Amino acid sequence: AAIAFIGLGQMGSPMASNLLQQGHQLRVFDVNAEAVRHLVDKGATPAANPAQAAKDAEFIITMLPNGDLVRNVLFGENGVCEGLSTDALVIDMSTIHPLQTDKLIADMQAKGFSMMDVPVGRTSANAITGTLLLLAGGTAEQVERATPILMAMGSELINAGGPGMGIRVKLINNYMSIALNALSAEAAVLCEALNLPFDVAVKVMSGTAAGKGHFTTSWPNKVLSGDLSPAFMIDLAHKDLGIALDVANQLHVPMPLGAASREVYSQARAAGRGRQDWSAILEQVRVSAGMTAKV
Amino acid sequence: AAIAFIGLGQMGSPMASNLLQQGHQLRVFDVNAEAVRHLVDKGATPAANPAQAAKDAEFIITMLPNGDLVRNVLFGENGVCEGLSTDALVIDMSTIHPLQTDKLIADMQAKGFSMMDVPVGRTSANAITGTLLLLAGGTAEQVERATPILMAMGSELINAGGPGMGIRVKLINNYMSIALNALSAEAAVLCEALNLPFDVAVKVMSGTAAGKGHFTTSWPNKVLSGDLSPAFMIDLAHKDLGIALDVANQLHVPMPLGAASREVYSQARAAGRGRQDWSAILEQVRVSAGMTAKV
Amino acid sequence: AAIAFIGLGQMGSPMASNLLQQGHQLRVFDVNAEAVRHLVDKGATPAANPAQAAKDAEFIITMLPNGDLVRNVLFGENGVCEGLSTDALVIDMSTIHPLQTDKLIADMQAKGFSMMDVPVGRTSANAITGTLLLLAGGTAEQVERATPILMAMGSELINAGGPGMGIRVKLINNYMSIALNALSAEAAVLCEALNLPFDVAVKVMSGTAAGKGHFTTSWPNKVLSGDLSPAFMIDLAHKDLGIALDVANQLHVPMPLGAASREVYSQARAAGRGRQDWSAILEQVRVSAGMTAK
Amino acid sequence: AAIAFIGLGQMGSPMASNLLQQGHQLRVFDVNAEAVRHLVDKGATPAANPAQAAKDAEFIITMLPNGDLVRNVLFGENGVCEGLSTDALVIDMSTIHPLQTDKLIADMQAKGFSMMDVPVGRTSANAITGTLLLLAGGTAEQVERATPILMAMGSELINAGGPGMGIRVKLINNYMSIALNALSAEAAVLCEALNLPFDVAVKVMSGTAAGKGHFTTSWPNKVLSGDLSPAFMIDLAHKDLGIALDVANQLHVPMPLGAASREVYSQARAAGRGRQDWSAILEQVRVSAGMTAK
Ligand SMILES: NC(=O)c1ccc[n+]([C@@H]2O[C@H](COP(=O)([O-])OP(=O)(O)OC[C@H]3O[C@@H](n4cnc5c(N)ncnc54)[C@H](O)[C@@H]3O)[C@@H](O)[C@H]2O)c1
Ligand SMILES: NC(=O)c1ccc[n+]([C@@H]2O[C@H](COP(=O)([O-])OP(=O)(O)OC[C@H]3O[C@@H](n4cnc5c(N)ncnc54)[C@H](O)[C@@H]3O)[C@@H](O)[C@H]2O)c1
Ligand SMILES: NC(=O)c1ccc[n+]([C@@H]2O[C@H](COP(=O)([O-])OP(=O)(O)OC[C@H]3O[C@@H](n4cnc5c(N)ncnc54)[C@H](O)[C@@H]3O)[C@@H](O)[C@H]2O)c1
Ligand SMILES: NC(=O)c1ccc[n+]([C@@H]2O[C@H](COP(=O)([O-])OP(=O)(O)OC[C@H]3O[C@@H](n4cnc5c(N)ncnc54)[C@H](O)[C@@H]3O)[C@@H](O)[C@H]2O)c1
Repeated sequence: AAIAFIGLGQMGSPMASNLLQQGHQLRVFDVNAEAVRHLVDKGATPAANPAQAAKDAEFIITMLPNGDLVRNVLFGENGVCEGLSTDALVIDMSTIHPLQTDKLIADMQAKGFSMMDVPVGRTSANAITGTLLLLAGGTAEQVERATPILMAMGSELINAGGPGMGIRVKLINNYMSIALNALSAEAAVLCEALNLPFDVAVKVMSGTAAGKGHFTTSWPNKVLSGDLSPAFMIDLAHKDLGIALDVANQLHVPMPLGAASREVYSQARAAGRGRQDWSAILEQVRVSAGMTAKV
Repeated sequence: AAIAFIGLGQMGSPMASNLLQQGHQLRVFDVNAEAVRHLVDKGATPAANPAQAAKDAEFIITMLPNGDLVRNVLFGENGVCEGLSTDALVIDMSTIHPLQTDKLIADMQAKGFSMMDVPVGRTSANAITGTLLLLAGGTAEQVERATPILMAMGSELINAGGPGMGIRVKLINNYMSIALNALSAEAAVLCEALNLPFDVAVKVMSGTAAGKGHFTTSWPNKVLSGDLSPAFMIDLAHKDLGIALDVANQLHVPMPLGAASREVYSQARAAGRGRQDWSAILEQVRVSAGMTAKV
Repeated sequence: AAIAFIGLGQMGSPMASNLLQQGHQLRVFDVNAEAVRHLVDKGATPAANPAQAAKDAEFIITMLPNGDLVRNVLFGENGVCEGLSTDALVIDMSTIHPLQTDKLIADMQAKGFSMMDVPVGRTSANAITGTLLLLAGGTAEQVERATPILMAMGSELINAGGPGMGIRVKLINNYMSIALNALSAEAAVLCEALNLPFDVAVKVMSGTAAGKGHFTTSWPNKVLSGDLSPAFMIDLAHKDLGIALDVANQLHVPMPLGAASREVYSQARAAGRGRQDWSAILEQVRVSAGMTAK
Repeated sequence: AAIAFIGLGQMGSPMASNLLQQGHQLRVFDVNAEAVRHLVDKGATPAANPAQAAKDAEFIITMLPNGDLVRNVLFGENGVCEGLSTDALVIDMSTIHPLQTDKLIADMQAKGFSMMDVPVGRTSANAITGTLLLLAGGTAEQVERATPILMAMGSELINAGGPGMGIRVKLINNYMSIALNALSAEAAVLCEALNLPFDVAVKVMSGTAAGKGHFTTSWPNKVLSGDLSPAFMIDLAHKDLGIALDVANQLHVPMPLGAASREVYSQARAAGRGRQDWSAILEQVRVSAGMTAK
């Protein structure tokens, strides 16, 4: 296929290189002339600006640091829009703010142009080998059309279920993993302060929600089924967390996420949830966010 | 075997019931006379106090709400110690402060008495069916001796590797799972506020550290191998967490654990770890706890 | 008066010394024999245990690290209760858990003994000079009776208004000041990271709730009067706190209290309080604590 | 003087009204035509856009919700820069990100234009009466030049000491007061849950760092003098904060700022500061922010 690729950085350059290896014709643009020359050496055609890159391209891929730069590349001076066909598909593979994604897609649709969000998971090492995780936003039609192109850059495609849903599922995944790392560290350092070998804690946690998560263990048959009858009461969870913070404070292991979590359980007790299943914390957070109670 | 059981509550009563079902002779005590009578009706003998329960018992099991009550039952007026044989073994199956466990074991040893910590995982439904997770503290000799008794009450025994290591691994496991529930709720409510179906997020998270945990994914080949070369840089993790909190604050989804987690990443940046792997957060927390850097 | 003093530490020793200086007869006990000897040299009588110290004393003062030790000294082996007259008054000047204070007072009353809570503010340098802040719990009768004794050890007495109210107001004051220190540090370090001289910030904050507090500025005529019509809207407070956290995160100034505070304002916005006065955060916290909205 | 005023909202409209009352000639712009009409009725000249407002103005005032809108009004389509004289002075009175202020000032200087930051303290009622607190950033020359104009809108001018220092001191002040409100609420609700009348707590706190602040009480003679010898040891502060959180958790009073504060004191203990004065928390936060220890 005829592809424009705009943004030839640590991720963009290996992604564009993989597309060339699968026999696509690339017109490439980057403000860094050296990044263009390295792709021309691999078989790309250089463009002077995004509009030139987009002329007669079927797919236009952006891989840029932020939503302001995506907006400039699409709508700015000699932007993609000036060279773009109504039949072409823009694929933004950038990780940007989800509401910026929505406004870019809407602003494109208003001019008769098609744009989808396919941000990626995993590292620049995965970008090189073509083993990225593709979190495919866009319509069902756009995902079907883009799939052959996307599978040149990644090894696994998740259909996120609509325009702007790729950037949203990347955000939820990364929020959870990045914050989980900080909590994981508190548990591991408290373990070391107690002179418990870490392997013993990992062995036990691998068989509980501690190591498997709540999403598929504690939650499905309780809160997610509308049943808050207790397996593990909020009062007992609150008590055990109190003991963990008493130990941490005695042993000078700072546990900011633990301390914050206990005040969430305290709010749940204040709201009358003490004798509910611990999965009711999901309902407490939904109500705290101004959502309508489901149970 | 001849067994004393002290504490016949939601967990203690079914645990004692399972020991009777396997043919042991139980002498039972609880301050709630009705809980005694329910076990006497199943073939237990009554005791008027802990000292009477312990007289001629080989194993003495306590299942009590907190370490002050365990101490009172062992050392208080008409306590276990007054009726206890030096050949007998005390098994505290309570979830109590682990340094209280250490002091109880030491105080017992000073009087010539043997005590081990075997707290349990899983809930009262599992107590009824005899399918508790047994987190066995104590010496190798104590665990070997107790095992036949313990397997009446639980279906799986983990040898925690020493005196006080059962209560330690119970605390680390529960700390992690209890706090993880609050973080899990933030991610799920932010997902709902973004109009992304939860099952799509769970499908993505099931393949990453978000759903599998860091302990066995991100950590083993990086921080735990002494390698902090970046797969996912702390600077990029910190940036993505900032976007997640910007979105949450726009959508009024309160995320106290996420907010606290970003200030931990900010401290890591301040400490010069921005270009290190995100698994370096473990080292940041260790150094924050006054421990010597390993990397 | 005849006084027993149990606990002769950094605070207890100078407090007992001031009572001797005002002409009281003290019987003193501490598990640290050297602390007893220092007071005996100043004219105290040594006692071998709390019961001996209490024998024929009119006032019994405890100044101890925690409520378990106060309980042991009153009710334990050779405890005060074994030497205590029903006409005597026990004064716990310790900072302990307020519900432990309530139970000690009740347990003493059950045995026919009178006990009050009079913890103190200010530090060991004030204990030496007799310039402590006296936070007097107890009945009006107990405060009247104790006052002449207490004014040997402190320069200002606040009548906290009942049994257990002294330890309650000590806890609220210390909670606020101890946590406020951590927040103050975040503001000061963000100030330094921005290259703004601290003196300029303190000059501005001295004229606003930042340096004067909300209790007597923002709150009285708004939330405390039942009026949540906005002077400074929660939405604008939330926005400005977002900017502060953006700056802190760009400059790697860790601000855990600020970060936590923004999620409280976020909860207030979710509850529909965005266009209310910022003093409505008090009502948000009351509702979050399961109290009936005012 | 000839003044352009862009942003005629809750603050901007009364500020522009006070400039008209003091005899200035105003050219006004707001995207809300009704807000323009209210000022035109008081004698302002309407402008169709920021460039038109700025034409022949000596002073150009912006009072806008955020730094993106300030940038759009100055540099965007029909922006101030298109109508601006190199002899004119731009005054941003908005509360925006201070590093955005620095970049706006620098971007203006690059085009030969002069810009200063003068955000305001106090509320819309003060904007109406002309009694705002003026937090004047800019060079000494710019503050001197702007002062006569500024004193039409505010009653008190603080010279913050340089370009970008007005927005920095506004941000430190608001950060502190906004976060302090949430901590104040936790102390007040714990007070209610303990059945202690709030006025008794306020009376005690008004005499301590709890109600007076640490900046001018605890800090000057200790950390700010390089003296960390203890008046109130970090270990004792950490212990008392533990008791307050135990009580709050027993009484289901959520205290997220208190909880976060205890983990900062815990970090201080881990770093070897347990036996230092509580004012050493400032040094702990500085070191946590990657600053060189004092
Ligand atoms: N780096 C990772 O480990 C990783 C992992 C997964 C996803 N991501 C996402 O990938 C992106 C990071 O991209 P990267 O690492 O290639 O960044 P990079 O900074 O290395 O490359 C960005 C490129 O864009 C170019 N560019 C900037 N403005 C431009 C413009 N107006 N027109 C044309 N080119 C322009 C730059 O010259 C540069 O070559 C983010 O969106 C990030 O979240 C990163
Ligand atoms: N319930 C759960 O889901 C669960 C799960 C795992 C572990 N645990 C642990 O089990 C313990 C609590 O057990 P439970 O759930 O049966 O509690 P419970 O409150 O249902 O029962 C506690 C029993 O102890 C008795 N008791 C209290 N003081 C006593 C005394 N001085 N002497 C004798 N008896 C006394 C009470 O009367 C009561 O029958 C805790 O340590 C808890 O952490 C509970
Ligand atoms: N130190 C301060 O800055 C300060 C300020 C206000 C209030 N307080 C409160 O004062 C109380 C005591 O304070 P401190 O600074 O004097 O403590 P400290 O530890 O210096 O003194 C306590 C004394 O009690 C003695 N003691 C311990 N157990 C005893 C027992 N069973 N019988 C007799 N004596 C016993 C110890 O030997 C010691 O001398 C605490 O509640 C503390 O919070 C202290
Ligand atoms: N309201 C307060 O209590 C208070 C206190 C002190 C400081 N401030 C600061 O005052 C500033 C403005 O606040 P306000 O309360 O007057 O806000 P406001 O929302 O009431 O007014 C903003 C005005 O700007 C106008 N505007 C928006 N975009 C524009 C554009 N491109 N060109 C021209 N006009 C435009 C809007 O129509 C509106 O009239 C903010 O930075 C705020 O932080 C407010």
